Amino acid sequence: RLTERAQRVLAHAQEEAIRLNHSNIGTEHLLLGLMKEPEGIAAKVLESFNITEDKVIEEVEKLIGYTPRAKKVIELSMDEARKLHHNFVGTEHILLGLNEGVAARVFANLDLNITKARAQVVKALGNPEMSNKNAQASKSNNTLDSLARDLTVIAKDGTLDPVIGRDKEITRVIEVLSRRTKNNPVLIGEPGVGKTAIAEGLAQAIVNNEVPETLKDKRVMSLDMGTVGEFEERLKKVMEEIQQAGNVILFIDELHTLVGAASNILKPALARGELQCIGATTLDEYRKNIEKDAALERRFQPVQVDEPSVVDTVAILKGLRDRYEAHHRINISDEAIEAAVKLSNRYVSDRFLPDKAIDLIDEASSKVRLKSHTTPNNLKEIEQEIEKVKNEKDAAVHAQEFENAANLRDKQTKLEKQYEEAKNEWKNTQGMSTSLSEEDIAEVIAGWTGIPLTKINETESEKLLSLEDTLHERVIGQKDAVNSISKAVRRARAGLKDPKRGSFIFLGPTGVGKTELARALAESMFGDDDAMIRVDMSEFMEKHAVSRLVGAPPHDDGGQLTEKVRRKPYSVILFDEIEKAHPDVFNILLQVLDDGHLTDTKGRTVDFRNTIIIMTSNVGAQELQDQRGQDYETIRKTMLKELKNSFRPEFLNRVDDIIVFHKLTKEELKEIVTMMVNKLTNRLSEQNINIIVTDKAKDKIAEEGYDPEYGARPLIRAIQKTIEDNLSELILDGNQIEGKKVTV
Repeated sequence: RLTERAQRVLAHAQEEAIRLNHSNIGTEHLLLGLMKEPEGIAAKVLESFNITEDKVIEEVEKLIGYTPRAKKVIELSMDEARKLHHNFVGTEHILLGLNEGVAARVFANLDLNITKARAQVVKALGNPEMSNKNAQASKSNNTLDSLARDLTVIAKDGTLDPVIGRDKEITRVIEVLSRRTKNNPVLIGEPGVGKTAIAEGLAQAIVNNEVPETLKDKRVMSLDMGTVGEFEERLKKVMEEIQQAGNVILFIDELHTLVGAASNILKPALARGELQCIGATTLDEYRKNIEKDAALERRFQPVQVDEPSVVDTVAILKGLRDRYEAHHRINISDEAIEAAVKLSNRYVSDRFLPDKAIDLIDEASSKVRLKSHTTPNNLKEIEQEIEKVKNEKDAAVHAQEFENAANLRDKQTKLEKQYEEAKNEWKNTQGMSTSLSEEDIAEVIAGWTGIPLTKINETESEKLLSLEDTLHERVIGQKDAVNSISKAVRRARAGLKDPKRGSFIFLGPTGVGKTELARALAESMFGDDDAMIRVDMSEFMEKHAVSRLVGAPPHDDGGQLTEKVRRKPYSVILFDEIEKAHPDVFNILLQVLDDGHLTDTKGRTVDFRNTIIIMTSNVGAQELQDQRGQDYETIRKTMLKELKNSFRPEFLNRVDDIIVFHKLTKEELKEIVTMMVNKLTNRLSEQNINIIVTDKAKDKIAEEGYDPEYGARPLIRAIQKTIEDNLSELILDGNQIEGKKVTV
């Protein structure tokens, strides 16, 4: 199968060739078929060498006023074409054989084959010809309504927003748009990913002739659905007006779902197999547009749009730096841009990199602008004196007195002096000129969350290594448990540890770290104590296994965890004692842990290198008591083996470690009581109460009130009345006035 040249041109010519009792198709059928008028309306590649194509055209039309000569044309053109590496014969190659389709007259205008045509062809479509359509084998070849906003004209003006690194998307769009069935590409991603810039980028490619000119007519128009009542009716009336023009196509830049105002809005109306365009969806809109319909699904091809990388986001922001500077009237630092992109990338979990980067560069810039509102005050004081003096001279002019001698003159010259002073204060006082990187960003982010803000001042030393003391002091006992855990965390530094995957099983008494450590970890690890998520096991055991992961295997069931947990991809998930978990749960944990990913019915993949799970357990009901002469490792191995005998081995094999927790000793009881003092201090030193418990009572109390598998519970009742009622008394006392440190 050849190009459409001399195939479809002929099909059209035949529609229009019903003329002369033609014994067969002659060359003149096509030749005349290659024009709109039997006039020059004359540009074949040999027109430039020796052929008066305008005369050839008149002579061929006059001639009529395959055939044996057409066959010689076909055979010669193709044979020479093969020799010249022109696999299919086009208009610039048909000349090789055009035996019939020439001014075969005395004063002839005849074609060349392997002499000049092969050279003139380079100027024609020529060298860049791999694939199979045509060269627009015609003539010169060698209503746009308000619902069709023209982007290519804006592209031509030069005011559209370019996209960095998204040529693959434009390329794929062109390929899809040309098709008959899967022919409406859609861009996939959340808005902000760069989809709006891609749609605009297409319009730019068109005006810059980076595309074959087809889009010259099939211009980028944007669809403005209009409402402020039914409007689909208008879309249909306009669509008919546009389709009749048959030139331009309507795009969605970022968002489209099925709407109630056909769910496939305007689509059966325009289901003509033409005027293909890029639609645009997100993970959920795709589902709610295309998958939801599932009929027209056969007519779409998603084009996945990734977010720009730090390098690409920085490049667009630096390119756009001039625009932002003009609006902020400040300089925006390049370092600030690099930092804004990087620090937002670390801080924001809510948006794509361009959005979180932009939100930050405007806040950093805004702060410079607020500070720069004025000259780095004394002037204002001078102005206030000027206004005062002005008012006083008003009184001076009005005074109904006998006297520019004294009243008027005094105030007039005082004002003149102050006026010069106001000007001088401005001139010799010549906020911030330019934004900063870490300093402004730390302020913006610290403002938004604070807490060293934790991803700004973290160089991965404090939360990887110093982590051991933070976690241990938060949770007293078995520092070896803590050490194993901090090692698991530091191993992920630079991806030394599998980049796409933490997991621990915590066994022991209550009040020793089985649950306490998971929260302490979230506090340190994410700079967020509420990054810890607790999951009850009965709640998801069997009948509710479907609430752990969304199922639909057998409403919009988000389960209880998939929808909610997904909102925070920076988290510690604490599972209740797993011996209460159903094998389905363990199989789920296994599937989820591998490759670090979310296994659901939505596809909202989470890079789990940003999460960790902690599962408590009491399988080692007696084994945990080995602490009461075995060391950490020996106990660990014993509990590991028993866990293996209960939970699936494959699941268990994805666990970083089995952690030994352990009843606190008196030294440890004193340490947790001490932590209470720190808590009370944090709660009250703010009532301004500083706290020291009389030493006799302090130690006696911590030493006595223990509970082997809870924490120091017996201490509690004596203390609320001994300490809290007393601290209330300190307020009512005044001897041990708040700020002093004495209690019982």
